[PDB]
Amino acid sequence: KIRIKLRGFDHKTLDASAQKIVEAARRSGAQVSGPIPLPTRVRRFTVIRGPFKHKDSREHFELRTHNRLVDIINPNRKTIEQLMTLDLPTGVEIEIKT
Amino acid sequence: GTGRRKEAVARVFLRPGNGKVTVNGQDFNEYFQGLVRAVAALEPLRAVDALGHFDAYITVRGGGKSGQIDAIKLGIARALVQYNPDYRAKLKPLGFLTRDARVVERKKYGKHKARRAPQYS
Amino acid sequence: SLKKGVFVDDHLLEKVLELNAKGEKRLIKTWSRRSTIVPEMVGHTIAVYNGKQHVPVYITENMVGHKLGEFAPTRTYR
Amino acid sequence: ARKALIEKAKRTPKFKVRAYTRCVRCGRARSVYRFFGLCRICLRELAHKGQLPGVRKASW
Amino acid sequence: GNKIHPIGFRLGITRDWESRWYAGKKQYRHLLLEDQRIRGLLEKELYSAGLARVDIERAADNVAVTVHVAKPGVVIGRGGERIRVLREELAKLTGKNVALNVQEVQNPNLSAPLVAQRVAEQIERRFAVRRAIKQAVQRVMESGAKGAKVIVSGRIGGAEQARTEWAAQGRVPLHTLRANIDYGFALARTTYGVLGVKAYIFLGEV
Amino acid sequence: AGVEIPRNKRVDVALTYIYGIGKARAKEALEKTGINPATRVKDLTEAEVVRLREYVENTWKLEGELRAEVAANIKRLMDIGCYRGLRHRRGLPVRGQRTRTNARTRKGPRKTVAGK
Amino acid sequence: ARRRRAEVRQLQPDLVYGDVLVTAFINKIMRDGKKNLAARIFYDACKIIQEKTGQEPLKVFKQAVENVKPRMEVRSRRVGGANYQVPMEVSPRRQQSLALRWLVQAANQRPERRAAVRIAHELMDAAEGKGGAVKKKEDVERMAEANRAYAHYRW
Amino acid sequence: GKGDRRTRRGKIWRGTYGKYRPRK
RNA sequence: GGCCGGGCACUCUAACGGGACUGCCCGCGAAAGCGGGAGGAAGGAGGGGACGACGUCUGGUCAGCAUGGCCCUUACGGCCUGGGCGACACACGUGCUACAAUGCCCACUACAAAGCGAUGCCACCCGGCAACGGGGAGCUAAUCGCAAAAAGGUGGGCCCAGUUCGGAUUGGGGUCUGCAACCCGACCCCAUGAAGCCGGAAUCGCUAGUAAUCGCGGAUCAGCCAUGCCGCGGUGAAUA
Ligand SMILES: [Mg+2]
Ligand SMILES: [Mg+2]
Ligand SMILES: [Mg+2]
Ligand SMILES: [Mg+2]
Ligand SMILES: [Mg+2]
Ligand SMILES: [Mg+2]
Ligand SMILES: [Mg+2]
Ligand SMILES: [Mg+2]
Ligand SMILES: [Mg+2]
Ligand SMILES: [Mg+2]
Ligand SMILES: [Mg+2]
Ligand SMILES: [Mg+2]
Ligand SMILES: [Mg+2]
Ligand SMILES: [Mg+2]
Ligand SMILES: [Mg+2]
Ligand SMILES: [Mg+2]
Ligand SMILES: [Mg+2]
Ligand SMILES: [Mg+2]
Ligand SMILES: [Mg+2]
Ligand SMILES: [Mg+2]
Ligand SMILES: [Mg+2]
Ligand SMILES: [Mg+2]
Ligand SMILES: [Mg+2]
Ligand SMILES: [Mg+2]
Ligand SMILES: [Mg+2]
Ligand SMILES: [Zn+2]
Repeated sequence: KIRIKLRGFDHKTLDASAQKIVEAARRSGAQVSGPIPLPTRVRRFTVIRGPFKHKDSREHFELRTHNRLVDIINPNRKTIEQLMTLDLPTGVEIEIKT
Repeated sequence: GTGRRKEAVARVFLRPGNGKVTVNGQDFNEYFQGLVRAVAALEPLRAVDALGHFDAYITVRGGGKSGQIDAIKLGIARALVQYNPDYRAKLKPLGFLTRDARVVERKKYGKHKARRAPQYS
Repeated sequence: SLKKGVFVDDHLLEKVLELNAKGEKRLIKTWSRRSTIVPEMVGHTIAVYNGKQHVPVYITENMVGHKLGEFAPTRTYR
Repeated sequence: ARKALIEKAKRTPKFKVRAYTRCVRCGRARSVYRFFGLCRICLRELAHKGQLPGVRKASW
Repeated sequence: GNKIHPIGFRLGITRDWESRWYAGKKQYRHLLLEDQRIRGLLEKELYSAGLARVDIERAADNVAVTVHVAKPGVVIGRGGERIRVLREELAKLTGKNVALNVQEVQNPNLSAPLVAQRVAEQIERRFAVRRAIKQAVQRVMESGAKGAKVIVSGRIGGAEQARTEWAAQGRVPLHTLRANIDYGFALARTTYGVLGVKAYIFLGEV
Repeated sequence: AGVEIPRNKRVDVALTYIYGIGKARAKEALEKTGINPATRVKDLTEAEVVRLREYVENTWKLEGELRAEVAANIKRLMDIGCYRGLRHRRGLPVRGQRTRTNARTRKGPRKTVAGK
Repeated sequence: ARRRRAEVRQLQPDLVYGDVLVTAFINKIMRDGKKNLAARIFYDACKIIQEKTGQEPLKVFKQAVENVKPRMEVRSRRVGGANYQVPMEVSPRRQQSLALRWLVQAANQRPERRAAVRIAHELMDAAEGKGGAVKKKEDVERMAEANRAYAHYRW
Repeated sequence: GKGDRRTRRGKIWRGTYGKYRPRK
């Protein structure tokens, strides 16, 4: 009902992109267990600085797949109300499972 | 209470009895099963007297192997020494109260191993 | 190597189709030498390109060796 | 051959094997981040350029 | 002889990205091969008004081309007709919801990639290159700035020796991370060959 | 026992001293003879040695016989000669490893010449 | 080591006999870092000690570690000299660090088949005279006094 | 040694499966 | 083997915070700062990263790409098919496996970390000495797969022999990819088991969780000539 996976890259919009959803909790009816941030796993890629005849170090840099998730034991339809509103993600893909 | 070494994480919970010391469903001597280096973690117990007045249910997970054994060093005498103020009188003094950041360092920089640079001639 | 299919070819078996049909002299130029030892050619016609010309030499029953560029060099000596 | 080439990668009325990873922003037939379709040096800019989301100087 | 890019340094810090969204690895490629040919047909067409930014947002089957300029006018036009067909060329390529926006940079003498885009025309215009530099930085440091630096390629004519023209005022640090230093680049195709310009505008230390 | 006397050692490994009997064909053929693979090659009765002495030299081919068969796949190889056929007529790698550096085990040792 | 002196590492005391001079030994026995194998051999060797000589494999470790302690050495540093080898004195420190090291190669230079049956099997020799170790230290020592003339500029 | 193949250590290092390293 | 209706102490997670600053100590003279105490998970940038001044080599790169000039425009452009980049009397730089008994093999047996998965990883049984194959699972993955880490540990066999060392070479089968592995793929089974008992003159690497050593991941990839490469961990020194 209420396992909901807040994906994303942008990280400062997940401590807020969730803290705001867990407040449809304290508004709809659900003693909600806040954002559970299941581990980030990272797809980093290292690549030769120069275009020819470097080779020793390069510069690495990561693509931190961030991740969180949300919970409760209570799912009324006023919940459904809030969730169709207050949507504030710049680019933070979110899915739902029951 | 708890301890860590090479991301060797050792959960140490102490109870009195006598001669009881088991981990991941093995008795500590059949866990290392011959490895006399190992018999040394349970040695702050020896530091000030605590020979057999304190048995051990601990669960270490992850990290090392033989270094996994030092993980139970500050997993024990730091969850253990929780009680007794006059008890730290041998852990700051006798050097036993540290995590030791001695950890494997990042392979880097087109070296072979973060230090061993390639050959040369 | 292969085990499914005679891993042979296709596009010039049709020229061998008449290995038992017309009269069957010689001369027969391939390019895709990937063909395995075509297995019904007696005193016949190697005629295999290699970048250079097409190589001609005998092809007998024991000769059933490997493929075709097997007996078609591409190089230089000493 | 350089350009008449890039449209040998894009056409493939030829077997699965004849196919590869000619880059977009440039054509380098080598060293090609699968998930960006690009190049060690093209990429390395759009990053510094920050026109690629998420990627940034690492450490550990 | 190194100086890695002054932003890549501060790319997740003190300079928010220029392309903000998130995409699933299985498709990210196409959210880029599509994502640039916008930037690769807007700086093209909207060079006239002179754009410093092409921030691109989304989160579904849409678009968010919040093209910055410091002088809209030529972007919207009159009543809205350039901007109107622009938001249709865009959906001629990206069969999506091409949601566009506009900005007017509160100062153009404080956008590097403008300053650069500007001087690099003074170069194409056969002008006092050194003087161009002494003034370009004077432009910037007068309109409120803590430091500013421009550096030209290093030509001017002949068939031979190529140098580099360096001048600046204030301070423009870079082993300082809390920096906030806008940087810009611009080419300039003369009869001679290409030149470059590194733009360095020091707004302030956060 | 083929053509050889191996004495103090393991029947397991002893029988291997034969060209065409490897560590494998000595355990699988030891099943066959059903001997003990751990007992010395001397503790086996004369009336029972002839396990091996009638077994493996009859199960197939080996020394001398099979030794000889390997070279027949090479006189074959100058039928027309393959690329693979040749490279004994020039003593070179026939898998086709790099005949630049190394490839030493097929053509003797460095016959050195002068340079630039 | 130009700036400071570099730290002497204080050894993690012996995991049985408590004694650092007993760790330092098993150290110089460990190929790579299998360590387990290193202290087996050693303790194995104390068992071999008991077999042959009913002394405490600890004083057998001492009248041995000081038998093969070279009194002094030839520091041939190159100031002026084409091979000037002014001899001198050996530190308490170096005395031990050499002596340990010597005993292990001197052990490995012997024809006995089980590294344990070796490393005490002459740790016994070194103990009242004798032993590839004290020899490879006798030489050493006689290199000085022979080169005594260059005492004049000792240091 | 890490090059015989026909061994524990052989296939381990090369990281191939075979008669001598079937799996576990 | 939480296999559990229940639970958030712990573990790890993964976010925002505290914490070291040279700190009260007669041995620095006005100084700065260097000592040797206390507490501290922690001291004198704490390990280490990313970061690399004006400039220098008219260094590298017109073959990533940009770009003035120059030159070719039924050809210096274009396509295809085969060849080549893989040639070998030889010389070098970097490496991999070793010459072994601190060792090598067949058992069973533990103990990680980072990462990767919709022409995937393929759990699990069938088949097969096996590679692998027929099947068919849970799989958008902290919740299933890669995966089993190996040294380690026990316990058994080899007994200084070019050998149960060493894995080269050649013969033979035989798999997966792939239109196709002749040139030129990796793997597997059988059999061949070469040089090599520690390397001339010389010459490299390292400050400690380093050197040494053990596997594992990943990129790119149909597959692969990876021993390479960036990562990550296991054990873990010597010396100043
Ligand atoms: Mg951690
Ligand atoms: Mg350790
Ligand atoms: Mg390591
Ligand atoms: Mg390809
Ligand atoms: Mg001239
Ligand atoms: Mg320059
Ligand atoms: Mg002109
Ligand atoms: Mg081969
Ligand atoms: Mg070749
Ligand atoms: Mg090869
Ligand atoms: Mg010392
Ligand atoms: Mg072997
Ligand atoms: Mg004072
Ligand atoms: Mg002060
Ligand atoms: Mg620091
Ligand atoms: Mg090449
Ligand atoms: Mg190599
Ligand atoms: Mg090596
Ligand atoms: Mg485990
Ligand atoms: Mg199926
Ligand atoms: Mg082979
Ligand atoms: Mg196929
Ligand atoms: Mg250093
Ligand atoms: Mg690997
Ligand atoms: Mg892979
Ligand atoms: Zn590119």
